Amino acid sequence: HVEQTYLMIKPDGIQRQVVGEIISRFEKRGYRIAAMKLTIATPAILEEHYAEHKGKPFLPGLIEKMTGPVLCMVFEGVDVIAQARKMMGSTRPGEAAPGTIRADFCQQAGRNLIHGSDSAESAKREISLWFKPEEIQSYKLALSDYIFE
Amino acid sequence: HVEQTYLMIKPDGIQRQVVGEIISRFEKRGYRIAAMKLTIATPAILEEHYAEHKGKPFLPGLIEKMTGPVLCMVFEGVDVIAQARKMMGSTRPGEAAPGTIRADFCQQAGRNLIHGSDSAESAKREISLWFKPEEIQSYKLALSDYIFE
Amino acid sequence: HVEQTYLMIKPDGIQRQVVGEIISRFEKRGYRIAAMKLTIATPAILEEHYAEHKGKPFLPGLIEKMTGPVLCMVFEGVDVIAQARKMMGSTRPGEAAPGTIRADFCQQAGRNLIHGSDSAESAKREISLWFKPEEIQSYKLALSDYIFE
Amino acid sequence: HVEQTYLMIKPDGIQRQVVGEIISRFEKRGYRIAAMKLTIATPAILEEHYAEHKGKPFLPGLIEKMTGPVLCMVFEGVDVIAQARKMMGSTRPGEAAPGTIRADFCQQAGRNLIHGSDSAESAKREISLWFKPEEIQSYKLALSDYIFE
Amino acid sequence: HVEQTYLMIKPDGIQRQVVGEIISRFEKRGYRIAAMKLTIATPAILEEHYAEHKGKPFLPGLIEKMTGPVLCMVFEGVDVIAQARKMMGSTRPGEAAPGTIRADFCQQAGRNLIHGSDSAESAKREISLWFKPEEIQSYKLALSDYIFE
Amino acid sequence: HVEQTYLMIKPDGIQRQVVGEIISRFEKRGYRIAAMKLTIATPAILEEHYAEHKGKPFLPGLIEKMTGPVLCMVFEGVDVIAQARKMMGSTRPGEAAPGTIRADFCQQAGRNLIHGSDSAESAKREISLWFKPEEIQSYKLALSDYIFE
Ligand SMILES: Nc1nc2c(ncn2[C@@H]2O[C@H](COP(=O)(O)O)[C@@H](O)[C@H]2O)c(=O)[nH]1
Ligand SMILES: Nc1nc2c(ncn2[C@@H]2O[C@H](COP(=O)(O)O)[C@@H](O)[C@H]2O)c(=O)[nH]1
Ligand SMILES: Nc1nc2c(ncn2[C@@H]2O[C@H](COP(=O)(O)O)[C@@H](O)[C@H]2O)c(=O)[nH]1
Ligand SMILES: Nc1nc2c(ncn2[C@@H]2O[C@H](COP(=O)(O)O)[C@@H](O)[C@H]2O)c(=O)[nH]1
Ligand SMILES: Nc1nc2c(ncn2[C@@H]2O[C@H](COP(=O)(O)O)[C@@H](O)[C@H]2O)c(=O)[nH]1
Ligand SMILES: Nc1nc2c(ncn2[C@@H]2O[C@H](COP(=O)(O)O)[C@@H](O)[C@H]2O)c(=O)[nH]1
Ligand SMILES: [Mg+2]
Ligand SMILES: [Mg+2]
Repeated sequence: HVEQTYLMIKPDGIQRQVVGEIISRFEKRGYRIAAMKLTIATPAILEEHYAEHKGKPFLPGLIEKMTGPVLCMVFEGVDVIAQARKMMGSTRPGEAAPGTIRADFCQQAGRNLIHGSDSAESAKREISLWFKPEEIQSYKLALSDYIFE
Repeated sequence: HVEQTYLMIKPDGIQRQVVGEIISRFEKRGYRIAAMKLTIATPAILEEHYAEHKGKPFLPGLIEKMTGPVLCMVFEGVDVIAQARKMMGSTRPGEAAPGTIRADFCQQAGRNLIHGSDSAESAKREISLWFKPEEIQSYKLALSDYIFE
Repeated sequence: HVEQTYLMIKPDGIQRQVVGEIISRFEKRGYRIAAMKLTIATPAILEEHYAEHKGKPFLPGLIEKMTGPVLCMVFEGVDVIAQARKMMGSTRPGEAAPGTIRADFCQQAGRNLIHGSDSAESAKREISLWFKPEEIQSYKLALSDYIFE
Repeated sequence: HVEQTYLMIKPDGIQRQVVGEIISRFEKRGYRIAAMKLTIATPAILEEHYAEHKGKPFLPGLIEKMTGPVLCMVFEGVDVIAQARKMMGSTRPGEAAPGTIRADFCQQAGRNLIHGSDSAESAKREISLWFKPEEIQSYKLALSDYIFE
Repeated sequence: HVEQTYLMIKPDGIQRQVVGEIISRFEKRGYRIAAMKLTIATPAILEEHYAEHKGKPFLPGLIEKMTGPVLCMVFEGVDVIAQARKMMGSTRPGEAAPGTIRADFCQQAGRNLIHGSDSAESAKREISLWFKPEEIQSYKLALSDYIFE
Repeated sequence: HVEQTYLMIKPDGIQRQVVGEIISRFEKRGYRIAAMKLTIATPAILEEHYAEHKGKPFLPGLIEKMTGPVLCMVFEGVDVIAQARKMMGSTRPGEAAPGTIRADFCQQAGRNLIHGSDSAESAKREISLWFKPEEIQSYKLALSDYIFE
């Protein structure tokens, strides 16, 4: 009854040195780290990640902002795809609810700290793009009996 | 002009070792600790606590999950019965607002960390069930002039 | 593309010793401290600060509550006037959204920790009232490239 | 291989509203809450608590400062009697090591936030003074396999 | 029985946006903010501040690093001159004790976040240099009875 | 003038869900994340990691405790090998200084949350064991001018 979502800390999260705070927010709910890797995003991989936006006039500047260190992550939990989006908040930080990552940390959409999958189909596509199968780890949280009903 | 409400940290709050964090959230608003007791909740007392659910099909499992260590608490403040419910958030953590206890810590309704009274009537009944009158402590917060208008 | 707002920690924020926590919430979004000054507010400056309420029955007691230590602040950021208001929350803490300053720290409107300008015109007026131009400091945040689009 | 120690938050800890923060420090090490009770300490019980200081010139003032709300606590862990003393720090906050409770929160010995048992013998005596045996709760922490070797 | 010390957040503390965290550490002990002002340090004022080091070969680069925004502060407390130095930790962060500001935040002496007076004579000299008399505020903390013995 | 050290969060750090808190402690000093990978440690790689203990009676049980999820990390900074060891604290949590990871989170050596390289030679060896060169990411922190001399 759990699912997995792809979450990626963008270069502003790395450079503002809030990686640990971001991870703690997801651990706090008992979400399980199933995969985690630091890499440097490149244009070719970002073009695939943002394939839906191919040709749009904002894409080159988006790719420029995203070319940098990122933390690739997979978290597992109940309804975690939708819940992670809720926790990140609106794309535009000024519209995001107090208590969300983007409202608490950010000002503008082009520097909004973190990416998360928007659907089950996107999560599968994004996890496959950024991770190899060996990098997804299967284990059980010891506090499961107190996290899940 | 203040009220008192009954708040109970459920066994998942004890076992996940977030008792202090929960207490701090209520202290942060200048709510006063009027009573506090660790006990182990048993089926007979839980039957009385959940008396409104007598006969319902979910009550046996509810009593099972709640059989365990709990922290019984009474907090005092302006409108604290309704306000503590707002702070806990929706019964379902997935529906609760970011910034609430259940949204920040939990995933499912059956493991949602904390109980709080839903009304003046329930608060009076619940305080009387879990505490003797001699366990309720009266004192004044030194910062009262800066908390209350 | 940034603006500046006037934020003032009221005597209750000073006395409850949460100045640092308040400042940290604005720093966390990459808002820039452009001015900061501890002073003891006088009725004379408070009458002008609250000029919009001249002749109202609540004004004498309001000035009385505010005659004490305050931290005058100017913060700079994108949309910071409206955003700081959002972060403070509703005037009445009980109506404010979880995750806002007033909801997280306070109980009643008369002791709601902080003031922030309510509009661009009010911000200009309030900054000029509490600060001389030579007290407003211009510098660039080193993380600007990761905060702004 | 575990021990139990008596820890008491003194009236300054209650009044400064740092109870949760104190509890969190002990929970953070995987120490188990075995008992917890808010009460108001009275001279007669404090006379027994401080029996070793019978007849000393400072005892009357010590009893006066301690007359007030307190949080009685029992924590269980490996070597927890000595370890809780290390965590509290020196009696004089000005001599206590950074990172200890008294160094982080306090200024003077007479307002040093917290009491903890100084030995196995004192722990047994103090637990018996402030708690009846039926108030001491036995349960196992779900994360025991990752806390204890 | 209290004294006052001059503490100054250096430009790295401003630019790393840890001002609020620094202030919170001193508020946590019940130290009173007696003065606070943001300014931009200039070579002429820094030459007076660092007058003891006139002519030394490191001074020009020190002044270069310190030319930037700073937060001037006066904190009041028992033994606060010595205690603030202890809380900052060793000049060289690698030698500073865990739990001190410099150990927790910094790497090298040339970027060690904060300055504090080394003596009563230095505190008077530094407070006079960076503050006007009007900027030092006299008021009493409401929690005094629980901070001071 | 910086170096790199190998830091590994052990299965207890994963299961107690304090990964974010651990990372934040190193980020707080301006240490740079150069590599990061979640994996499940195998006896084969653990035998090599712990090669210095081949033939000792504790090694089988050590490998057993460590066969589980781990977060492999490389952090970069001035003197970071020795400094990270200082931040971890003594092997035995009860001997570790307050404010260190082991003293703040742990009770016993066999469950002490984290591993760090003990020397420059061990760091080079351990980085090479757990990471391929292509996994080590080179980038500059935008705050470098405020972190380094
Ligand atoms: N599965 C499950 N559902 C619950 C539990 N507690 C409440 N619910 C359900 O959650 C819904 C939302 O709760 P409400 O927001 O109405 O208090 C209710 O209609 C109830 O059926 C629980 O412990 N487990
Ligand atoms: N349907 C359903 N409702 C529940 C369950 N547990 C609790 N509830 C509802 O949620 C309310 C809040 O639960 P409490 O926090 O008091 O345990 C209860 O008073 C009851 O109305 C459950 O297992 N199933
Ligand atoms: N009715 C009423 N409104 C107030 C009072 N204090 C503040 N307000 C309202 O809230 C706004 C915020 O002003 P602040 O007091 O936060 O600087 C005021 O401009 C006014 O509209 C009060 O005592 N009574
Ligand atoms: N003024 C004052 N001194 C105290 C208090 N408690 C302990 N002391 C003193 O502080 C010294 C240091 O305490 P120790 O570190 O020996 O436990 C003792 O010799 C004792 O005289 C207190 O509440 N007030
Ligand atoms: N001289 C002195 N010692 C004190 C005073 N209060 C406490 N102490 C000492 O400090 C120890 C720890 O104090 P507690 O935390 O138990 O109140 C006491 O057992 C006693 O030895 C005081 O007012 N004066
Ligand atoms: N005697 C003993 N020493 C150990 C044990 N585990 C770790 N150590 C020591 O502590 C060091 C840290 O290794 P770690 O286990 O933290 O990766 C080891 O290289 C070894 O010196 C153990 O089970 N027994
Ligand atoms: Mg306002
Ligand atoms: Mg090690």
